[PDB]
Amino acid sequence: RFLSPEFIPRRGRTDPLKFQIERKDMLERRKVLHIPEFYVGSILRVTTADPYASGKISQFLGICIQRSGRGLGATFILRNVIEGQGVEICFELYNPRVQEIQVVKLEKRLDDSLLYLRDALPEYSTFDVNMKPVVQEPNQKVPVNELKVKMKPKPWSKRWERPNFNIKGIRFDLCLTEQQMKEAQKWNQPWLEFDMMREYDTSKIEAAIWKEIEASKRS
Amino acid sequence: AIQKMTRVRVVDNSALGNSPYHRAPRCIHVYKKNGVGKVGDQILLAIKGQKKKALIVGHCMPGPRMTPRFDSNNVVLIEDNGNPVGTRIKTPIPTSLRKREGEYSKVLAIAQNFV
Amino acid sequence: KSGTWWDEHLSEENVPFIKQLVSDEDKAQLASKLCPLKDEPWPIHPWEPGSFRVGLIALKLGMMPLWTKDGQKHVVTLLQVQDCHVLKYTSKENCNGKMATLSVGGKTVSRFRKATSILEFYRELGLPPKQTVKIFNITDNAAIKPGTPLYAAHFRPGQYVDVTAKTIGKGFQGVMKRWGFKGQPATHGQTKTHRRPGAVATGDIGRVWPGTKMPGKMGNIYRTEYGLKVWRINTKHNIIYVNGSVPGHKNCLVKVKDSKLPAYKDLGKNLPFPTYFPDGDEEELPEDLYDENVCQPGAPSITFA
Amino acid sequence: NTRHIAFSGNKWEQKVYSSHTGYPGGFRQVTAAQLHLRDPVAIVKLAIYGMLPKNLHRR
Amino acid sequence: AAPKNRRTIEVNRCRRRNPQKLIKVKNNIDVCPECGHLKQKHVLCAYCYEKVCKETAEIRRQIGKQEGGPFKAPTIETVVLYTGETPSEQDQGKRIIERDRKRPSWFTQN
Amino acid sequence: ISHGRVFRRMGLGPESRIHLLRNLLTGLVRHERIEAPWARVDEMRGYAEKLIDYGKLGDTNERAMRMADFWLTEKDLIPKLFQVLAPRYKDQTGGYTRMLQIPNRSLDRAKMAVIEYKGNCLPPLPLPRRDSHLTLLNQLLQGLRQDLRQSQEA
RNA sequence: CUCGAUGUUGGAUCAGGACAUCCCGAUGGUGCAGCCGCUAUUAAAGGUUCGUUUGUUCAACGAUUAAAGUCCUACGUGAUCUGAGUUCAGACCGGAGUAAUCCAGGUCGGUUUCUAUCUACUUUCAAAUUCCUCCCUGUACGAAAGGACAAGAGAAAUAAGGCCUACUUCACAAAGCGCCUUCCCCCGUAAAUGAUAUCAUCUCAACUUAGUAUUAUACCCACACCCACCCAAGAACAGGGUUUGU
Ligand SMILES: [K+]
Ligand SMILES: [K+]
Ligand SMILES: [K+]
Ligand SMILES: [K+]
Ligand SMILES: [Mg+2]
Ligand SMILES: [Mg+2]
Ligand SMILES: [Mg+2]
Ligand SMILES: [Mg+2]
Ligand SMILES: [Mg+2]
Ligand SMILES: [Mg+2]
Ligand SMILES: [Mg+2]
Ligand SMILES: [Mg+2]
Ligand SMILES: [Mg+2]
Ligand SMILES: [Mg+2]
Ligand SMILES: [Mg+2]
Ligand SMILES: [Mg+2]
Ligand SMILES: [Mg+2]
Ligand SMILES: [Mg+2]
Ligand SMILES: [Mg+2]
Ligand SMILES: [Mg+2]
Ligand SMILES: [Mg+2]
Ligand SMILES: [Mg+2]
Ligand SMILES: [Mg+2]
Ligand SMILES: [Mg+2]
Ligand SMILES: [Mg+2]
Ligand SMILES: [Zn+2]
Repeated sequence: RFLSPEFIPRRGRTDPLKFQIERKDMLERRKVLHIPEFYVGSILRVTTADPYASGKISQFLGICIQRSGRGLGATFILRNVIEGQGVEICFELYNPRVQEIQVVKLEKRLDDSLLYLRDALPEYSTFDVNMKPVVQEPNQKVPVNELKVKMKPKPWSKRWERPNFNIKGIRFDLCLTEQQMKEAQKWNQPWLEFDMMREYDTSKIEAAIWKEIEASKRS
Repeated sequence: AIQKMTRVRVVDNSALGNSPYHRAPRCIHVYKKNGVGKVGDQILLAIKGQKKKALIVGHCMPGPRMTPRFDSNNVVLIEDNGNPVGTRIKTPIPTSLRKREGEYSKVLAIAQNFV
Repeated sequence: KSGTWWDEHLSEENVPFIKQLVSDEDKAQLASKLCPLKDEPWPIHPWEPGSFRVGLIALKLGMMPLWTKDGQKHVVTLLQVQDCHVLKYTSKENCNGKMATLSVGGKTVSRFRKATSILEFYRELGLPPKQTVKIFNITDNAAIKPGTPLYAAHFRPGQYVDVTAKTIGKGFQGVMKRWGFKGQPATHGQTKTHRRPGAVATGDIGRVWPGTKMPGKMGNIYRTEYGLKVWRINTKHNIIYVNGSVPGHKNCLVKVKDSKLPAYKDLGKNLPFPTYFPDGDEEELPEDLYDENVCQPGAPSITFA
Repeated sequence: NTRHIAFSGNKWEQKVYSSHTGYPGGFRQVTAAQLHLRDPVAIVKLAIYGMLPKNLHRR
Repeated sequence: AAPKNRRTIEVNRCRRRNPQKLIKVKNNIDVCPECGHLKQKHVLCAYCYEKVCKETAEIRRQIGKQEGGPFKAPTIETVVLYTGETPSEQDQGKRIIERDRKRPSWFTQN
Repeated sequence: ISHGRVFRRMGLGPESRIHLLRNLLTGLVRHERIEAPWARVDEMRGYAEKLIDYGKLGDTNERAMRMADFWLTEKDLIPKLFQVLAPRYKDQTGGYTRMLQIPNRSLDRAKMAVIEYKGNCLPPLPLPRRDSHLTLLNQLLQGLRQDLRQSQEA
């Protein structure tokens, strides 16, 4: 039972009525535009209306490297290498300009963020603009790809080896040395994983959100 | 995005660009009052020891939603009259330039890919 | 002489009983004021040029994106009207000003945590106390009897409004954050001077001019945003979707009034006057108004052509 | 009838009342006519204040 | 920066004896209904707290005497029994701490 | 500008704060009643409640065992936490600790409070108790309540 | 006036003021056809850029802009900062001197203290300036080349005041690289009727008009619940909530 990440409010001091109304608008838009299920790593083709374009319709295919934002305005970033030039486009889920969203391939990676594909080799970010949609059998677990990419020589856009990012899909043993690994193992915070008060429940909130979604489906 | 001392990459098939040189192309003027150049703006480049005008067709800085973000500061060499130096732009460029096509019609004509 | 609070001497049995009593009384008082036109209404004059009506006190719930039919994204702020009532009317002569004034209350608060004078003032009107009371300058023809409730339908889409609120206080702040001073370089020998004001005046005057920018309290004052467009009205939860941001943090009371800008002048002819009366209205308004150019969620995907 | 005072000559246009708000650029000078229009009881009050002794009893 | 002139005793008195610097009168002082000593409304009575602390210290000393070593925390509950008291059905299966005194009136055997 | 900063700055750093809270929590788990400065004794109350929640989750849970091993410096208290502390509050869904302010410390005049786990074997602390129902105001309110109930049932 | 000490060149930050105005504003003349200009009156509310070598103030150069204004303020501002220069003790080169030593000479290096007693000040609460694009219009004008003004619409930059829905620094929140809003004028002259002076005359004649704002309006405004707890409120104090006081 998949709940979209934008359907979980961030911890704060906001009146739940605003979240309720935003969710109502989100569902009333979802009934018109079928937003599918996808994760960070799934291949998506997005077809959108656009002025000043060939046929006023623009289609972009790419891998989802980041999903961020809650409520109306949630965004996902698609990256693809076209003619040797990497292009990343940020698409809003509930923008009326979006005409169709299609999951060409549904899968998951070892990390919740794939921003290191910018510094990775172009082979791991190159995808065919015209690829046949794969078949995902119903009532099946989402596959978890374990492709550990190879990175370009340093420097990188961000210090991916530091524990704060906590990346498990990069060949650090190949792209780094023992001394570099030891130096990176200096910002580690072992107490962070054991700080109990820095945890968000999401259980009751998710249950109430599912109840409201079921009510919207009924009506 | 693109400002003074910014090393840009020339993407059209011009003779002045796409040529070996010890130095790299570099912006020296952005022709904008705020001093920051975006997609669809004219800049001045010191390329091969010469001063030339260029149009910004892509930058690495994130911008508005539903817009492409490239991995390099891609520019196309043009002239004062508004005509490009090259005759082919294989690198994809944003479709947002079709609003400026009133002054970049020839550039968009020589362009081939629109992302 | 000893400090006292309402539940200091109450026992375990009487602690919930008083709370239940006061809650029921407040609910009854709020419900009893739902028929202003059925309970001795004041005369309802038609709109005339150069007439000003009353405003609202709202709660800033948050912000939300919106998309228009021209393919543009605008951020709006949701202002919720909560227990807004007219409390006091002052005539032009007694106003000690230029025009008559009307008092509007905001969020309901506990009677225990208030002064005796405020409680005895609200007892006569028969309403629960309001957290904030604001004063609106209105013309004589827009007089409204005290006790009349107010709702978000008072404002209609296609109208520009002004929003006044207390901004997010930031405390004692330095010059660089408070006024935007460039400061001093962080290298090249600078000694204990990176965020300091520098020179405050000249040596000839021998003093500092009044109004000189110096570090001090910042962020907690009344600020007004002028000319925010009302994109959408939700009459079920009494919510106004106002264009742009408004001063103040989340869950704060703000004053919403008609815009005073000369461009948006004399545009209240089609607006309700003096205010919207749901009890007197026979054709109930739809749940959401959505203006004209707003892309409704149920509308089909926009196709530029 | 302080509003109906009469000035000899062209004092309504020549006589200037000056003040300073204390802030930079806050030096304001107005004519007698402008001051009279802004406040019809200001000219007589200022004249009496100027003619009274410069001590603590003047207030 | 050095002072320009010595500050006078009049100015010193005006600064020192300002009402802000004067000690304010506390109106939260009340009388403990049990021990009769003074207490604040939001603070526990010092007399009763010290009594409870002394009794707790004695009980903890007895607990440590029974344990007889570090890193020895019993897996069962604990019940404190005073003189002339027998283990109860609830006390069954729980470590018994024997106190050589009469049970205090305030220490109600709940 | 500290707005929405739930956690305060104590100790030599974040790790020092974590270690101080861990020591206080271990002492609380051991003795079931400890007195400490008000801020320090208030910061780890939520940590103690969540530790009891993990104990309820159980010793067979790997995450709960890891959390107990971390937060309990003395390893003899982990069996205690998983065997007696959690079943004691099994019925309760929360509120396992009582914190009460005490007179200020003698030396530094610091704001002190005592925290304890409910249901301990130690002698009960004096507690703030409301006035008896037999007082004048309470009797008047009881009469008013009886009259209102009669009116409602009429 | 100060040698019983009044710290300087240039630079950073902050700017105050004068107009003898660089632009934007309003007028007269022209050797003013239009576009560019020149000159004179009025206007100081707003603004007047980034780099290369030089310690530079300045000058030279490359690219823009409407503009890259002149000065005063202890050659403003070192109890806010810098020390490249000048101006100590070391040393070298050229010259003068028998030598010690010296130079408007050149060149490398060379400690920049202070815990604020007093005066003054610490939200002058909110009307904004400019460029560009389309149209006007290839119109007025002009032999052609060339080529407007006024009005309207739009989009930007700077400045001020706010905010976190999206992006980003990051995550109970603070921020910009992000988003929203921003409303009056400014007086030189140009003209009717009309006397002294029965014409005529814009008037320190009486008088009408361009021609003016009592700068309009907005904001702030109830107060012995306050022991205690919480807070988007805060150095303390103060403020808001507790109908969330096991
Ligand atoms: K001297
Ligand atoms: K001297
Ligand atoms: K003095
Ligand atoms: K004449
Ligand atoms: Mg980077
Ligand atoms: Mg050369
Ligand atoms: Mg604050
Ligand atoms: Mg800086
Ligand atoms: Mg030093
Ligand atoms: Mg330093
Ligand atoms: Mg400390
Ligand atoms: Mg002296
Ligand atoms: Mg200035
Ligand atoms: Mg002049
Ligand atoms: Mg000087
Ligand atoms: Mg110094
Ligand atoms: Mg000085
Ligand atoms: Mg030096
Ligand atoms: Mg020599
Ligand atoms: Mg030197
Ligand atoms: Mg050296
Ligand atoms: Mg100091
Ligand atoms: Mg024009
Ligand atoms: Mg005539
Ligand atoms: Mg005549
Ligand atoms: Zn006692």
